[PDB]
Amino acid sequence: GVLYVGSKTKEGVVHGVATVAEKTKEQVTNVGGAVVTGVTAVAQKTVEGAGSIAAATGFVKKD
Amino acid sequence: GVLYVGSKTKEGVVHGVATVAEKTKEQVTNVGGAVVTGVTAVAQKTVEGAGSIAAATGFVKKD
Amino acid sequence: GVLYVGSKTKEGVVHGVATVAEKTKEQVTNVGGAVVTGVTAVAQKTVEGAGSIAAATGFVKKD
Amino acid sequence: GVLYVGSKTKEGVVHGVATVAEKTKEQVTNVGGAVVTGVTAVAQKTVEGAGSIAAATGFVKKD
Amino acid sequence: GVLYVGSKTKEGVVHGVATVAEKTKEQVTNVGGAVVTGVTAVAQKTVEGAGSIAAATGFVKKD
Amino acid sequence: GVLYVGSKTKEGVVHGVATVAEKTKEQVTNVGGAVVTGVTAVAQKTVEGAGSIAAATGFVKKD
Repeated sequence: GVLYVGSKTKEGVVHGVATVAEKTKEQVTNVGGAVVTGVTAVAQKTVEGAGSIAAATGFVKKD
Repeated sequence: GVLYVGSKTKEGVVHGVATVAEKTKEQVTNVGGAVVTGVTAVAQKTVEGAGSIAAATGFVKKD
Repeated sequence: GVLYVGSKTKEGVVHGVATVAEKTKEQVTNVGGAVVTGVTAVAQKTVEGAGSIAAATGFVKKD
Repeated sequence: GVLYVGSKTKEGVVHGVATVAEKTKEQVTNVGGAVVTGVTAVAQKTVEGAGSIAAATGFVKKD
Repeated sequence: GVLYVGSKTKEGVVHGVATVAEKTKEQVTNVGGAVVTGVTAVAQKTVEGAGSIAAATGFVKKD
Repeated sequence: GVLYVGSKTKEGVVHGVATVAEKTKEQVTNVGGAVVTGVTAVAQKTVEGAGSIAAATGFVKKD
């Protein structure tokens, strides 16, 4: 196929993943996997075949 | 196929994933997998074949 | 096929996923999978074949 | 006295004196004197005392 | 006295004196005197005393 | 007195005196005197006393 992306912008401002926590006890923050951010953000064919992208968090605290 | 994206913008502002928590006990934040953010954001064929993208959170606390 | 997206905007402002929690005990926040955000946001063929995108949260707390 | 002018505008467009003539024989154009133009235009005490502002045109053609 | 001018604008466009003539024989164009143009245009006390501002055009053509 | 001019602009465009003539025989263009142009244009006390500002054009053509 053919993928054409043409962006003609002026004064662009982009925020991606933003997390804020305050006055807690246990803080776990897992970010990633295929995070793509930007004024022109293009993601194509992130997973092909039997691959995997697992941004997982196994919180247990098995008291 | 043919995918054409043409964006002609001025003064664009984009926020993606924003999380806010306050005065808790246990905080778990899992973000990702295929997060795409931007003034021109294009995602094509994120998963092909038997692949997988599992942004999972296995909170247990099995007391 | 042919997918044509033409956007001619001025002063665009986009918020994606925004979560707010306050004065709780256990906070779990799972975001992602195929989150796409932006002034021009295009997602095509997110899953093809036997693939899967499972943004799941297995809260248990089996006391 | 006290003269307070507060203007809070967005995307203002101002045209002042515009003259158009076509297919004539004799063209005389006199503009001025106290012409004031702009998004915020303030004129105060243009003439004080025995002064004068005479934007005059003495066309004669005394054949 | 006190003259306060406060202008808070965005994307201002100002044209002042614009003259257009076409297919004539004699063209006379006199502009000036106290022409003031701009996004924020302020004129104060243009003439004080016995002064004068005469943007005059003495077309004669006394054949 | 006190003259305060405060201008807070973004993307300002200002044209002053613009003259256009085409297909004539005699062209006379006199511009000036107190022409003031700009995004923030301030003119104060242009004439004081017995002074004068005469942007005049004495076209005669006394055949």
